[PDB]
Amino acid sequence: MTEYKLVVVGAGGVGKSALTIQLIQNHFVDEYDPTIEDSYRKQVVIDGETCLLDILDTAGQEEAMRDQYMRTGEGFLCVFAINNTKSFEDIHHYREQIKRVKDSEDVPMVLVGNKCDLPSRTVDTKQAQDLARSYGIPFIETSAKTRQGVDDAFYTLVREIRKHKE
Amino acid sequence: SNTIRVFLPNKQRTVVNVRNGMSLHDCLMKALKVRGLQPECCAVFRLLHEHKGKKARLDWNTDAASLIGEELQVDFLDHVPLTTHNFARKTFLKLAFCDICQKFLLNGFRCQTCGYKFHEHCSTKVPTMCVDWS
Ligand SMILES: Nc1nc2c(ncn2[C@@H]2O[C@H](COP(=O)(O)OP(=O)(O)NP(=O)(O)O)[C@@H](O)[C@H]2O)c(=O)[nH]1
Ligand SMILES: [Cl-]
Ligand SMILES: [Cl-]
Ligand SMILES: [Cl-]
Ligand SMILES: [Mg+2]
Ligand SMILES: [Zn+2]
Ligand SMILES: [Zn+2]
Repeated sequence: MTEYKLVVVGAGGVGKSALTIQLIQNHFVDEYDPTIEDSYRKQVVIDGETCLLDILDTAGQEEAMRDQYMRTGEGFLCVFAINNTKSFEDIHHYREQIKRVKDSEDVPMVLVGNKCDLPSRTVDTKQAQDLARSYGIPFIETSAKTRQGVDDAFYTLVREIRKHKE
Repeated sequence: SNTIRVFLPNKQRTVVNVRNGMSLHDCLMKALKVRGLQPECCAVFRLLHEHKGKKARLDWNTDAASLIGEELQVDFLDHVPLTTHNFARKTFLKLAFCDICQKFLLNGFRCQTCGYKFHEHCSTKVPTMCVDWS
């Protein structure tokens, strides 16, 4: 079985843990428990092939510890909240860090806009589409509350890793 | 910080922030249940770093603050009926239903150990641990 090492990065409180736990446990965590370091393993069937997802859930508050897990990671979910423009612009800093430890502009990444269930939207789809177009990466709208696009976000990142491996 | 790095079953890990007074059980309940693990099926150990052994078992109700700075490991108890799934592609010629969504299942996937049958788009909802009491 092929193992894919996934890393979830983004500003504190954008829903990195809620998206991961919604994928692993199929439950929505509505409390704020700021992550320090959390790894998850789970079998998923993607395009007919079973594979093992090793997901590292990181800290948005950054508890230089990132570089180690950023070097060993195979794919990255750059997550922001559609009601938090600051986190949307913080995405640029996270891609700068990953590119600084990967030594390449061609890193498997997927821009994820979370919290789409909220009506207080401050980042529209065109903005994130343009940012994802600028980076050459896909963009996925998600909501860990409703599980909308949760599978789609992780499935897309795995497909990015498969095509990156040629 | 007042944190503890705890290695978890199936090559997983977490770092918990100890609140004064909490036991190891209190700090690790959420990390286990979110990963589909039951604390009743597990033991918590202190990783030993000398020649004597590899780890020493600890009582779940041990005060977590007394172990700040040590590396811990939670393992399955001996021979608990918990394992990982063994998925396989499977076309159901006869009418069948998905264990996750209860809809028709023509070309799905079935675990060869527990029998869980499901669509591809339902695999993430399959429980992480495979229960085998055969
Ligand atoms: N409405 C809504 N709330 C969400 C969504 N995702 C997360 N939240 C809420 O956002 C808060 C923080 O979520 P959490 O997953 O802890 O975020 P994080 O990005 O992992 N935080 P941290 O970096 O600190 O570890 C929680 O209250 C959670 O319920 C979503 O899609 N919709
Ligand atoms: Cl849900
Ligand atoms: Cl597993
Ligand atoms: Cl053991
Ligand atoms: Mg988190
Ligand atoms: Zn099974
Ligand atoms: Zn189904």
